[PDB]
Amino acid sequence: LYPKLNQLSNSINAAVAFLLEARNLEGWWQDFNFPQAASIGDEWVTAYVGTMLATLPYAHVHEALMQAWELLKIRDHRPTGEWGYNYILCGDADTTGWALQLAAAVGASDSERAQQARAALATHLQPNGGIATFAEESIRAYIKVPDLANVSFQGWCGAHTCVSAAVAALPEFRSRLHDYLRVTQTSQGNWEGYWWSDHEYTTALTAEALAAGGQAADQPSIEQAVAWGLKRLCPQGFVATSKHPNGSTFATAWCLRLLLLNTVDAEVKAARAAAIGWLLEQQRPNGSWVSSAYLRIPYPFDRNPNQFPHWRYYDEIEGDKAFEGSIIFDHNSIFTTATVVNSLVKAAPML
Ligand SMILES: CC(C)=CCC/C(C)=C/CC/C(C)=C/CC/C(C)=C/Cc1cc(C(=O)O)cc(O)c1O
Repeated sequence: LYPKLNQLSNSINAAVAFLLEARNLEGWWQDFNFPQAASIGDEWVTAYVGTMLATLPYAHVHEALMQAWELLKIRDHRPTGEWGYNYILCGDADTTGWALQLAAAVGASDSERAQQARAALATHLQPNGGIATFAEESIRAYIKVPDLANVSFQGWCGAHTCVSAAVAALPEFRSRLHDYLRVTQTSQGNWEGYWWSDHEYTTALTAEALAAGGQAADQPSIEQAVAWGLKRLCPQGFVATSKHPNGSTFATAWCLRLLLLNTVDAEVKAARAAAIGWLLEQQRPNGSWVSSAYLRIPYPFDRNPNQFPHWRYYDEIEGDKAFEGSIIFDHNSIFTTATVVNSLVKAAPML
């Protein structure tokens, strides 16, 4: 089926063109907004989008990633050597983790800044063997809200499965985070993230990290995650959520990445074909995909955001509004598009 492969090419090329044109003056990828507060993310989004595009074999994409890495090196204002949501935010383990994946793609894992950043990641390792997003002193020093002045930050500064999964993509950390990632798997075979509504994100990344480890003992856990991924994907080739009952592009893209970890099962191959089919049909004329990268802001004290039923979408809230207990999305559609195009490139050869 050469027409379906040619459409994947045309779809991927349209998405890459959108992403390259979507960069700002300096050349940053920007997405998400905390209006009249944390403002727009760059360091994080650029680190993620750069890592997503690393799978492309194009020379002009690699040039964009080398510029992305140069822009990150210039962000050297934090004494830890970490990267944050944007300039004004303190360093976090997730951003730093994604920046180190981009570093590896541009052959800069051995660089001074990469070594300093990897060293800083080690401080975020918790007793239970997981990675915490924030150090309490850093995030408290930034936050200047009266309501959250002397509240607990053990939610934001506790070990997170979503961040631990992403950081475990780094070979230096995969072995240390292994045991934490194994015990945090649910009976249904999936994982649950802290900052993300869609479990497919954390499930795909954890399974990929375990797969990269190459340990036979982890294969049953991977196969149980794939089986869960197959249940989540409906016959029409999309992941249905409460928000998007006719399919989330973000969740489906990550589910498609999860299903690449089984390459023998005929039913899994058929599901991937269905997922590619739907994603191709959903792509907008400008090459982007409709924003569905839902980032939630738990209360600083909340360790269990998956047990928080009061989630509201920040932009739909009538009246004066706080970010705590609210969900924000990628308004530029750069985070979503980067996720989808990455999944389509990795999935194309397994048709
Ligand atoms: C971990 C990840 C998925 C990506 C790595 C990048 C991260 C850290 C993504 C998470 C989302 C968060 C919380 C990012 C920091 C920004 C912030 C502390 C937002 C809340 C807030 C701010 C302010 C304020 O700016 O003053 C006032 C608030 O009331 C308020 O809730």
